[PDB]
Amino acid sequence: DIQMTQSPASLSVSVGETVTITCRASENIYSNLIWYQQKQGKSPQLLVYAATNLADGVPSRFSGSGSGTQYSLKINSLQSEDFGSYYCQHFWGTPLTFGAGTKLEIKRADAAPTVSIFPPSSEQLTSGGASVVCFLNNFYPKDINVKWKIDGSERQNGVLNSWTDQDSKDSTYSMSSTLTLTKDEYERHNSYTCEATHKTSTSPIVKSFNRNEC
Amino acid sequence: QVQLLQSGAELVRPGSSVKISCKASGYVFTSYWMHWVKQRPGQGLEWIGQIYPGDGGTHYNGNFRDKATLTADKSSSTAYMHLSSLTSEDSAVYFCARKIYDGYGFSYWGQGTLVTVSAKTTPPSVYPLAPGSAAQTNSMVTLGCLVKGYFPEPVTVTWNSGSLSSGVHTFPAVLQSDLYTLSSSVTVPSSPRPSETVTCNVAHPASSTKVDKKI
Amino acid sequence: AFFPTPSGSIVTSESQLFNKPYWLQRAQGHNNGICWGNQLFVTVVDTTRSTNMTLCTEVTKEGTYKNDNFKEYVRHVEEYDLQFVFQLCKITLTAEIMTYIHTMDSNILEDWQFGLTPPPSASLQDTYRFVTSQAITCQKTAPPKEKEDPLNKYTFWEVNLKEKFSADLDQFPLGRKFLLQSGL
Amino acid sequence: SNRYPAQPGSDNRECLSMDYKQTQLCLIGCKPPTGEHWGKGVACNNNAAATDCPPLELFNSIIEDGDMVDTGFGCMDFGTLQANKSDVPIDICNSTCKYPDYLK
Amino acid sequence: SNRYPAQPGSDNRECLSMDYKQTQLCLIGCKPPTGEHWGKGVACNNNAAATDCPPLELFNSIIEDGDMVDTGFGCMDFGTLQANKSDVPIDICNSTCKYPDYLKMASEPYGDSLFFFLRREQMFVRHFFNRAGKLGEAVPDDLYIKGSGNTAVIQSSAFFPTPSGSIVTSESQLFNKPYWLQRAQGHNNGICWGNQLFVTVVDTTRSTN
Repeated sequence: DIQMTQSPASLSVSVGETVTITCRASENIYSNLIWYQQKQGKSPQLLVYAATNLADGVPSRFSGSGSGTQYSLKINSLQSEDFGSYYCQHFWGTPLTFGAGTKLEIKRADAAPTVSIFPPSSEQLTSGGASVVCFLNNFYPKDINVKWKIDGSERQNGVLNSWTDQDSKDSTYSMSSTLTLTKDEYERHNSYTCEATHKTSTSPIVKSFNRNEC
Repeated sequence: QVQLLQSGAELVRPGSSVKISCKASGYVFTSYWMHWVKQRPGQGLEWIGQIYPGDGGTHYNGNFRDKATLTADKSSSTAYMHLSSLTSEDSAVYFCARKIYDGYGFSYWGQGTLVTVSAKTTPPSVYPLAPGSAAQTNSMVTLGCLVKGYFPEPVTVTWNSGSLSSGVHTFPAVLQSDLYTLSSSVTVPSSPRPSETVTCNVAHPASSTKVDKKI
Repeated sequence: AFFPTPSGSIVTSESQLFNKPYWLQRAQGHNNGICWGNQLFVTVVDTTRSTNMTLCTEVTKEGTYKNDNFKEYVRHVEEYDLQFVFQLCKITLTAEIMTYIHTMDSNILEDWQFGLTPPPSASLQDTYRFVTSQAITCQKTAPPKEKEDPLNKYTFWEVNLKEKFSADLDQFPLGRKFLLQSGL
Repeated sequence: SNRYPAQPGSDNRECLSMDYKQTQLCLIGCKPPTGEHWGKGVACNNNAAATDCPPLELFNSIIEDGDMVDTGFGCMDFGTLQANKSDVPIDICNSTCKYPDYLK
Repeated sequence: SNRYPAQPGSDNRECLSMDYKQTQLCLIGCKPPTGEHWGKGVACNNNAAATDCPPLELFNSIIEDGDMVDTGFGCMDFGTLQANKSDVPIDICNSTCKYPDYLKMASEPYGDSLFFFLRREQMFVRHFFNRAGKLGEAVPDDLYIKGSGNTAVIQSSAFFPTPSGSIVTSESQLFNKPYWLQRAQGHNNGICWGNQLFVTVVDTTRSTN
């Protein structure tokens, strides 16, 4: 097989900039590349064939380039209909391989998160559980790391996370982070918190709760 | 007019065999090779094979060798793939591929087919989540509602049955131990709490337990 | 149960029947060239110029051959040409002639649009003419339809020559060959 | 060399290609030319020791465009006279090649 | 004999040798002699075509020197329509073999490409080979009856003949004999405008190696 190394993993861009996605293989394929567009909840759609030739219906912002072992596509004045997830595909070889996939995201100025911690629900305590959840809401960028802590000592196991897609309104993300623990582990320790690292503040977001307080 | 119909959702058990098919029209079926593909979630596509309805000459991938049996039928104008002894790492989406008669790349696709492997379905339960008595009164108070532990998709959750619901990030269902867990948290001004006392309703296109809880 | 396979032989360039003039001076019937109804029916068969060029369309291209990377067609092309030369001839239409053409065809004499023809001169029998509008003993009411031609069911290569006449011959191939025969 | 015994089997049908008898002709006229072909017809009343044999009769028609000419397989119908459909090539398999009557 | 079922493997390309149809011709002109060939063109790309067959188009070009003559395989461009480059003999792999159009030059009113023309061709078939690959239009169902077992795969029926030549005598030559232009066929009865003439020959009875 000839594997493909598509880079970057994503890009934050606004309307108008000149964009470039890297697409590189192992063997000299002779300009037999296909680029593609996928939006959310949708199927791929034909953009360019044989790395220079456009198929029908498309505007002239897309332009292909490159020869040899490297190729890249150029879009000038990028528009709101172009946002989605991408794939560059070579088509010689047993077997055919595809692109790594870049999700073409929107650019926005950064805003610090609004994160709020909660004590667990009393309905789980009767059945015998206690789920500790830290909701990470309305920040930027998507990359963020969350720290779970018990009695000042951090915990790595049982951590379950959730990310959402980019909102189409203000280009935000909202993250749900969950730590799951039993009934007997819950009543013994009293200090639990989440501390999320970010670029907007050097110190992490401090949100804690105690069982004796509430 | 050319079209490739595809069934969207398909639920199965691990270690069994499932018959996935897509329908062909708008062109003459015997004049084109057909390919099938797999996009691993969190990964790119993977090409599996190459099949012709005219003679039946097959082609597989070596990493799919003995895993899929590419066979078709020409009367009803459809092609099949049939994964044998399915495991959890092939829980993914699938299309069947149509190129131009030249055949550089794939011009038309199908719709998609996501497969999931599990033993039994289970209905969830909804839990109310109240804030803490710390974190003193600023402008916005963020609430909580948490459904947990269900199979399968889909599930709907609405605040006040859709009355005041504007600005809630309904979080995606994460699958851990064949049960999905979803969450939702509303942003709201501080004054209608505890005035309106917003509720969290669950509707389930399934066994269909409709539960309401006060937040 | 036997059957043989015919093949045919070499095809020269002197055993042809086309690309040549053919004058007529005496047809083998009593119709000495005249075409009533202003149409002809020319039919030819050739099996000598019957080649079959074959196409080749590729799938995926690289310098190591695999036989499934190509998908071929089979096509075949044939053309023709027709050329004519016609001659204006008149019919004097008197009493003893229209009785002759009437027995050959009806469609000729109506298509000069100069009169109508009562088909009998009367008949002898009563033919049992009813008037009471059909409620006693059913008869075959036989609604007619002329249908304007008999050949309209079939399919031909229709060619038109309504806009391709000329009066000056020698600006064409056939005129320059025909005039050298006649000496005019 | 067609020796003995015959090799048994359910089907020995294969792929072959053959050529055609070369022919050139030309007919004109004021009324379109008429051709003919053999064709299966009607039998008679009940006959005791008669074998199963389809009767053969003449049919006159008008030579439509596209129909084939004879090619050394006789001027006969091929649709309703071959059940197996595997004796002539594709170009004459379900078609009825005629031939004009120079006598009539 | 072509037995069932199919024996071979992935690629079964062969090495073979043939010859061509013998062709003698001779022309005379003051303008150069034109000619044509079958070549590709554009299609109608608003209709949802069931098959997307390459359309074909006639091209009246002007004959250059070194362009090959018809070799019985038809007058097409083998450069762009034989993508596998490996189904015609070597010499005709990457060019176009034109053929004259007599019925066009004669119908030109000034008649300044033909003063005199002659031709002799003959051809028959020696062997029969079938091509390989997948048929574009596979055969429809109601003209055959299927089977089972060794009759599983339909054999690809792309048949092509081979040209064979013939005998070549010396009674049927066309050269070393004079030709007096008693009367040309067009209107230009021998006049050579612009102080030039264009003769052309294609002879392939004297082509030893």
